[PDB]
Amino acid sequence: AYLTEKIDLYGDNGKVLESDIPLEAVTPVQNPAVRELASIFKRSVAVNLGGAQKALSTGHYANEYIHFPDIPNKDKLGIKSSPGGKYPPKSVKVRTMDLPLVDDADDIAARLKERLQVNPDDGTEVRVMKKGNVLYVKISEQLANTGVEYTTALTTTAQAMTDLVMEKYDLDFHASPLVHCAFYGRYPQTYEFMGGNVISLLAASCANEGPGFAMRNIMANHIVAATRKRTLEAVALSSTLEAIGHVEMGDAIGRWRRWQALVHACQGLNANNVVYDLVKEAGHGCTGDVVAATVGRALEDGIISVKKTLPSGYKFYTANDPSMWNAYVCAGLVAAVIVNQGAARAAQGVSSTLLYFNDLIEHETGLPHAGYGDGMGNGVSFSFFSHAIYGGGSPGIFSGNHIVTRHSKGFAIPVIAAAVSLDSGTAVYGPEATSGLVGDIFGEVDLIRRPMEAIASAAAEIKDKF
Amino acid sequence: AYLTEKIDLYGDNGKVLESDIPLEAVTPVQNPAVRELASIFKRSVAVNLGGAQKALSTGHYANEYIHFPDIPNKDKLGIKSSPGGKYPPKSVKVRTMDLPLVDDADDIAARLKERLQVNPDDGTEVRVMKKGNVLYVKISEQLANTGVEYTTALTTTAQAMTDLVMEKYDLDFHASPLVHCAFYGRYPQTYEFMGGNVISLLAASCANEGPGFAMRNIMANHIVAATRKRTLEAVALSSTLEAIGHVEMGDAIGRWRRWQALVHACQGLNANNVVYDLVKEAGHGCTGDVVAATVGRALEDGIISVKKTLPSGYKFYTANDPSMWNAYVCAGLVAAVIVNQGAARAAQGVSSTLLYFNDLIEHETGLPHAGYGDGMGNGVSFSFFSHAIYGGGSPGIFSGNHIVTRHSKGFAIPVIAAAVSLDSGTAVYGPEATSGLVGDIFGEVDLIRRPMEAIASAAAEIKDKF
Amino acid sequence: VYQRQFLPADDRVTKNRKKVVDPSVKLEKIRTLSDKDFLTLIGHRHLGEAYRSVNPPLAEIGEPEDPIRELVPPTEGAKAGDRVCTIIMTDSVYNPPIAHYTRAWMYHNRFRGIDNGVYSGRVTLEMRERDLEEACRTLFETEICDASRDQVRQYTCTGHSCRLDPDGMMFDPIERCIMSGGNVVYQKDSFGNPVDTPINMGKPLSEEELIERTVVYRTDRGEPMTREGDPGAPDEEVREALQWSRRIQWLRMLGNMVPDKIKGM
Amino acid sequence: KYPKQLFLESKNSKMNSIEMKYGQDPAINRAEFHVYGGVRQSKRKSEAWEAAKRITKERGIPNYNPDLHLKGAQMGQKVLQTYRITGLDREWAGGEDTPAHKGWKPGTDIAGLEMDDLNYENNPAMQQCYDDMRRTAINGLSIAHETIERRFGKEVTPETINLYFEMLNHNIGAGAIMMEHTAETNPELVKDSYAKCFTGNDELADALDQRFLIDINKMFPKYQADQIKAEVGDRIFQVARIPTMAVRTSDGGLSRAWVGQQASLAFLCAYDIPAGDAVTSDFVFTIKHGDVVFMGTQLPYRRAQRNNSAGGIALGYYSDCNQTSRTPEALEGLDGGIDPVKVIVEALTPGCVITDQGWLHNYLAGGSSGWSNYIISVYTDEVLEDYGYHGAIYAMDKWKCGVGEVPNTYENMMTIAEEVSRWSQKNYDEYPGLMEAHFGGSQRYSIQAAASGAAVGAMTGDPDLGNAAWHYNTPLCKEHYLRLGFYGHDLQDQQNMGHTYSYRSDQGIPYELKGPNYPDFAMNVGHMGGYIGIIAGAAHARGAAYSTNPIIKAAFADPNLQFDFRYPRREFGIGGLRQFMPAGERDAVIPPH
Ligand SMILES: C[C@@H](OP(=O)(O)O)[C@H](NC(=O)CCCCCCS)C(=O)O
Ligand SMILES: C[C@@H](OP(=O)(O)O)[C@H](NC(=O)CCCCCCS)C(=O)O
Ligand SMILES: C[C@H](O)CO[C@@H](C)CO[C@@H](C)CO
Ligand SMILES: O=S(=O)(O)CCS
Ligand SMILES: [Cl-]
Ligand SMILES: [Cl-]
Ligand SMILES: [Cl-]
Ligand SMILES: [Cl-]
Ligand SMILES: [Cl-]
Ligand SMILES: [K+]
Ligand SMILES: [Mn+2]
Repeated sequence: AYLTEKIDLYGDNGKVLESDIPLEAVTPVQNPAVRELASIFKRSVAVNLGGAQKALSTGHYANEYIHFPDIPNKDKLGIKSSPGGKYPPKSVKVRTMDLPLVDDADDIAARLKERLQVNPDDGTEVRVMKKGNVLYVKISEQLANTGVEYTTALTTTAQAMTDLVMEKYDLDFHASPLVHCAFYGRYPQTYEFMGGNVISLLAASCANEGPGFAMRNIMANHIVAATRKRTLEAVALSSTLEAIGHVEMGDAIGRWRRWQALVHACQGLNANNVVYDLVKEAGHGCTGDVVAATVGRALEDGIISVKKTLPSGYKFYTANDPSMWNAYVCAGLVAAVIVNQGAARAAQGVSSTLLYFNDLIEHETGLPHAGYGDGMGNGVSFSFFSHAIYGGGSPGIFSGNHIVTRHSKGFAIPVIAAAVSLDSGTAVYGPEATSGLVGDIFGEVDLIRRPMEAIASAAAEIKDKF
Repeated sequence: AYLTEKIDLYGDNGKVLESDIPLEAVTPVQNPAVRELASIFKRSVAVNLGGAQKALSTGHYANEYIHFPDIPNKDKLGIKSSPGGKYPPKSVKVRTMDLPLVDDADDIAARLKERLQVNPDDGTEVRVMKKGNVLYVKISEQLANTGVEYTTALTTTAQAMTDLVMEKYDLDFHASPLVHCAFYGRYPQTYEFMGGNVISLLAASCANEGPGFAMRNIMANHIVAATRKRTLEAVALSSTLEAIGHVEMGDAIGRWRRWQALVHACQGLNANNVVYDLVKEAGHGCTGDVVAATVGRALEDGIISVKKTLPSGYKFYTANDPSMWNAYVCAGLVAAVIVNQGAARAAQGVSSTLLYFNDLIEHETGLPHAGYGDGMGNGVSFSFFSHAIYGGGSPGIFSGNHIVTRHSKGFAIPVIAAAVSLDSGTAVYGPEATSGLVGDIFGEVDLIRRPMEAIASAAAEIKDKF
Repeated sequence: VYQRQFLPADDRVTKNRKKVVDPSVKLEKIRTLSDKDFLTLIGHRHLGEAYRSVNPPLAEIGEPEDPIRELVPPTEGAKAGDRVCTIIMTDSVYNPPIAHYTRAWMYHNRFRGIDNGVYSGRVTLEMRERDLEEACRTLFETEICDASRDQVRQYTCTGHSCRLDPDGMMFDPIERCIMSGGNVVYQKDSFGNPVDTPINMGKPLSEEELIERTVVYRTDRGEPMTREGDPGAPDEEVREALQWSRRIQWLRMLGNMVPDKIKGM
Repeated sequence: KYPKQLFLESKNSKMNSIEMKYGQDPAINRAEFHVYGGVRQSKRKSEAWEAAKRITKERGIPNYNPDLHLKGAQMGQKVLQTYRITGLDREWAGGEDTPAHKGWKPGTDIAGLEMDDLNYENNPAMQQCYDDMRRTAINGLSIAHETIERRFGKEVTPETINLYFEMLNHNIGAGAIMMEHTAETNPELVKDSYAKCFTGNDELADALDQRFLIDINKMFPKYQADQIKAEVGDRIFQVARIPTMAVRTSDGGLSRAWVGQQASLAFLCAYDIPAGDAVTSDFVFTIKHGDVVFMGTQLPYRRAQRNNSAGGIALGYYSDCNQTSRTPEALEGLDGGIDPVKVIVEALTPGCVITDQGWLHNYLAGGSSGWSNYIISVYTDEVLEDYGYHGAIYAMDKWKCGVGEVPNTYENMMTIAEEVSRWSQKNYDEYPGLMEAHFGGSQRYSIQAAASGAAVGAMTGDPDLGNAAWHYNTPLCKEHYLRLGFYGHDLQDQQNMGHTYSYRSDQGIPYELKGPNYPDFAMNVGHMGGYIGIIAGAAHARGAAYSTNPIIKAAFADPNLQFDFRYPRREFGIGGLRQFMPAGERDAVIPPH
């Protein structure tokens, strides 16, 4: 049945965007902007013409410091290449070539669009960026929806680029493997187009932790780069990707659907201004001041009430609305990271806030924290694997598909996005290092960079359906 | 540019279905029936209520002869369970339960549909089959298109079944893992829902050989079972799945697009009645009679001509239309399997026909065989791995995603489907053994069972657009 | 109907190949085998024994309505539901009247309803049992079976590439053949099992007779596929088999680069 | 204008490798059969039968029993041939003691080996070759040093790097540094595990403790050192080898994880970083993901593997781990000129043995044979050697040029292939004893294809064109003999007549970056090692120091490796003599045995 309860959607300045929105209208199964976000991730790729050109020219194909060497000075090496030195050494050039791909980016873009297009009106887009070094590609829904997979933009663009370059420059047979390598990298020896020059926001389709995890296999650094560090937009993008992922995992179903929808609305979309209000109340303080603000707001809104007073005077609280209590804890969790990691302007403590905001909440109330164990559990695992020898890394390399951080049902990665947004440059593996091209290219897509208002406007368009 | 050349589409009885069809109109990127075939594979699953009920009742969960034992006769075992036998043994029942799922199938189907449906009239369907033992489920496009993956029908159905059973029978906490296991099997210890009771025609999304291979990871036995052994319909289903897969692989692009489209039309859709005509001409003979018929038909239609006569009198032929020549070899290849394996009514020689039809073609003409090496190459690999100790199996277990048979660009698996359709029961891993439920349940979908006429009708509807 | 040319046949060796593979050319019978001896050699069934079945008779299995299947009449073994049985032969590298790929080409041109594998050391033919028996009359009794160079052996098949024994016989680890009074005789069946009486195949051909009828090129006798002055020479100066080989390579390479590249070539 | 065949007369020791198998002229088409006593003619199989009787009595289950061979015919109704390692009489360098054996006397032959001596299952040199590949972890250290300098606030110097490496050499195998009451590994079990580094900056190299240095200037001739140092630049790369015993309990994917742990600890301990400081996670991430070179990439689900399985190793990485390219034999063996043929025929030896026996057999299939005779044929008796040099001689005379200098046209490839195919066939046809030695058609077919590709690659410098010549041998072989190889041999040969210069999605890829997961190559013996050799020789012939990855080439230039990557044919022969001591054995912690 429809999630008819009304919420207000507030922007990151704490002012209302849209009022009286049924919860149903922000869900991934309904909201056109949320669904377009998934569609753009599926259908968009970047072609690195500068990278392909450099690989062909120098022989530095693929990754890992690979180099296919061409030796132009063979007669200067001190070697004899003929028995007894009968004939002096002659150099050859057999692994490399100079093609003017960047100079020709505009014509290449036109040829690429024609190869990708199915019908003239189909919405295929190819845009020249970075002075010809990069093409942004969005394939049509017509092409993308031909079969069942999300990789069609990646695979068609790589083949179209390879074919059109072979044709445009009328290259000889020797060039076939090399031009293929320039776009595909080590494919098919690798499943990935490893070290290639066609890039998707999505990971390779071999890499899921389980069915439905593709929209979760997106690093927090990618999200922060694409939203250019605007904290609550990073939160909204991460939370919405998690929300889509949890639909695809099968967990936004039945007696869990409302719970899952409220995580997204309250933590990710600043529903009822809770996140903003909590940061405003507690921002001059510590994590614990956010704990106080969260419990106070839950009481003010009738979500919890005193259940029992023990002889010491300690009070157990009861959840009058368990799913909404959970969602308020999730909202308080992102507010707590904003206050704590925001005060330091340093992301690393996000893992500690994730654990101890939840631990303090339980000790304060006698009610279960976010995810009934997952919030503290991932506080533990994420803290460990961001401060130890065993694995992991800095906060921004985690994702909803990372083994360390996958468990929480949609409310953990957004706080990582918040913390990394607020970081002043304390990391080596920050968004600039791992996600620079992603942020520069895909961050130009307005829906990716600024999802909050798009989701709210789309919800308002459909609100009277429910 | 559009593939405007006109073909006629013939049925498997050798009579025209639709005339004057532009090649463009049968391609997966355009044809609505081809696209609906992919969509139905993506959105349909079966729920084995009888299997889930049995697992819960007996403790035979999942696969591999697993059995969680409940012991109802503990006092008859000859053991003491108390020191000194102070207290007599008492049996417990802790791993099993009896739920009347099959008897309650109609109500279960209603509860499942309500959980899966997103909006009224969205196309969600649940059908009770096998007197309650199986549900056929088709999720809405609305639900299926929410994110980027093809697994949403599988994941949502498993969770919805688990939730609704827990609710309907008001089961206690102990039941949660067990009911989950009844539907999901060993998930998430396995990526697959291994040994569970929610079944998709598609493989688990961890299992591709490369990006775009999902529509290729479908065994010939599944195709034959779903088409109920009607040879050319099995060929058409296999060829169309391969055609979709090759779009998703990125290989139906640019200077390869026409070649790839003609493989599908000529081998898979009996274009211009070539397949039927070749079988009719040569059916009373041998593989070599199909070789003669194929070369004769290519000459009759102007596809090839004599290029040079050597001093012995041997004639090299030239391809006036190389992609059409390739497609005629592919049509001859399926006709050759039909004649050779059809005469024996035994599938095993399909691998030999794949190799030697192509080898005979080259020796007969001086022109390259299907796929410039792949037809013979897969004749070699498939023959080896269906008659040796090393791996493989009988013909019906291969697919476009199997390492042995993947290489050919779309023209190999359909001949396996033909051979297995014609087999009189000479296998122990035939369609009945590997694909019985698939054939019984998904074979009821008319588009899956009988794609030829649907594809032709859909092509005629759009023919004037090119 | 188009008239096949089969393969380039510019010399004795390749004309011998064409004769083997062309189903309009009768292969001459050169020996007689009793029905008892013939079936004993095959080793799947003995004279008078009923055929075993793998499935019920075809008319009883409920074949679906299927217009394409209608166009292809089943063999007698298929109608009966016979099991599919294998026979294996090996041809020496030393001037045999048939060799391994010519077997595949011949089988696919002369016999209906086959499975067949080519290996360096043996060739399998797998057919419904009664159909296999009919095919084996050609394999065992005609000019494509020289008793010393083309032998029947179901396993432990090494010998094609071994040196000939002192009598000019190809090696058999299991010794199913022996030379006896100038005749080749199977003292064991194809499976290496005992036979009640040896199966006389008659006399082998001499080396010059084998060379006249052989399908293989051999450098030592002066007939290599590629002569000393052939590498890189123009097509008109090399054997037609090499002209053909070059063409196939060029057209596979260019066509798999871009199909249109081979138009008119 | 062709010299006497090397398989009838080795160049220096004058051994007749084929005649030695039989005591009869190999030109004679006559042999007696059933006169050898079955397996009694074999020392190893006779010894095995006696051992098997003891094993049956001890364990109560029968095992090896030659009398089970079908229909009363023991194996050995023909000669069970012995083998001579190709080319050992033409070596003059590499006489140093190694971790596995005392110095070989260069030029000494290894003849009379039985087939079972060259079975991967029985040959620890072959197993150790693979183990040395897969236990290797390679990383740039620049990011770890950057994290220390900026996030932690401590300067990195040659002195701190030396302490780091001393600590990493303590903990990579055996010890602990930071913690009380911590278990440790017996040093005897892990004496093959250590860590080194290399750099293109000679001043830095000289400032480091030389015990921890792979010295590019010492290991390589000047032109090759120059090329490698130009690529490495002013950077430091670590090369760590985890214990052989450890990978034998698990997989090569352990290596980057293990070094991630131990390198992280060595950073904490050399730089005095608090336990639990956030910087720690940058170290492990750098080692596992951020700046890492693997021998192998991951494999998809049907053949699922983490990094550093044989199936993930690109052909060109197999080419570049081989170290024959820096030997005197490869630098001056053609009358003072470079010898790319020596590079090809050595690099293809681990190429073939590891991909076919180590991987296709010991991961994908298996059993007691190791498919050993199939592959022994490519590195014994000078057969492939003669055919490969034949093509080089032919081409140098025809085109009047040196190695690497024939124009890389399709026509020139086809001409050389036609001649090498012709020569291969002439010898198999004219020497019945050779035809019987290489009794499997696959051996003979792969050998003519490999020799053709070797000649084209060595003579043009073009690795894709050299490998194109391999596939062109298919019709040249088939139309002559009317047989090829085993049932499934020519999958890749048939299709790569078309795929070599295709650019379709999973068809096009340069040979350097192909490997056992290229779908055409994923199943079958007798091919991949040949391509590996051809890639290595093509690069050598055109004047390069490596084919694919200079980091890999430098990382295997290390005398502390258990296997001698410079002279693999020799090493496999030494294992055949039971004279190769592998790493990874558990003698220190097991009873007297
Ligand atoms: C976290 C993850 O490592 P990465 O972050 O991906 O490098 C994972 N390792 C582990 O889980 C290490 C587990 C053992 C060490 C901790 C013992 S308490 C793995 O290899 O995939
Ligand atoms: C075919 C396939 O096996 P399956 O058919 O999946 O059982 C595959 N094995 C192989 O490729 C075996 C290769 C080695 C044996 C043949 C050597 S020529 C594999 O393990 O995935
Ligand atoms: C198949 C045909 O004989 C091939 O011809 C080549 C020998 C020459 O053709 C090339 C040079 C130009 O297409
Ligand atoms: O006989 S087969 O070619 O299948 C296997 C050879 S090892
Ligand atoms: Cl990728
Ligand atoms: Cl609720
Ligand atoms: Cl599954
Ligand atoms: Cl075309
Ligand atoms: Cl009878
Ligand atoms: K040193
Ligand atoms: Mn010991």
